[PDB]
Parts: sequence; C-alpha cells; structure tokens
Amino acid sequence: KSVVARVAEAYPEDVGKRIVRMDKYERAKLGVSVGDYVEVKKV
Amino acid sequence: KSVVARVAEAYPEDVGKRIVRMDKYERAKLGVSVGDYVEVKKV
Repeated sequence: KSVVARVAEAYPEDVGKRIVRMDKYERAKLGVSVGDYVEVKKV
Repeated sequence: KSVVARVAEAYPEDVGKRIVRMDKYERAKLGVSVGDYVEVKKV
C-alpha cells in the first residue's frame, strides 16, 4: 500500500519534530494511524 | 533517497487536499521542494 501527496510547508511550531501531517483520507489508503511511522520518497 | 516521519493529524482546513506538511529538514533529506509530489508508505 502507498499514497501520493503534494509536499506543503510545515506549521512553524512543527518545525524540527520529524512529523508529516496527513489527513484521514491519506491515512486510510495506508492503513496507518496517528503516531505511526511512514517512509516518504520523491516521486 | 527517503526519510521516515511520524504521522500526525492534518490541519482542519487541509482536510481533503491530498497534501503532506513536511518541514525543511525532511524536504532536504528528500531533495524535494514545496509543491513536489512524494510517495508515502507504511514502515
């Protein structure tokens, strides 16, 4: 399973926290939950 | 090139826009810019 998404700038208070904000639609495609780890690659 | 990140919930106004908010540190590991497309997989 994978999903493609468009990169957008982080929220300032998120900078340096190694998170990726993804909504429930992208998470459902992946079968991931908030707090899970994902691998991100360039397309 | 790839990078691992922890999934976090989207900003409400981002819901349904197929974006992933990633900061300049994660983008630099990937060599991506804002507006580029990435593939996300579960770890």
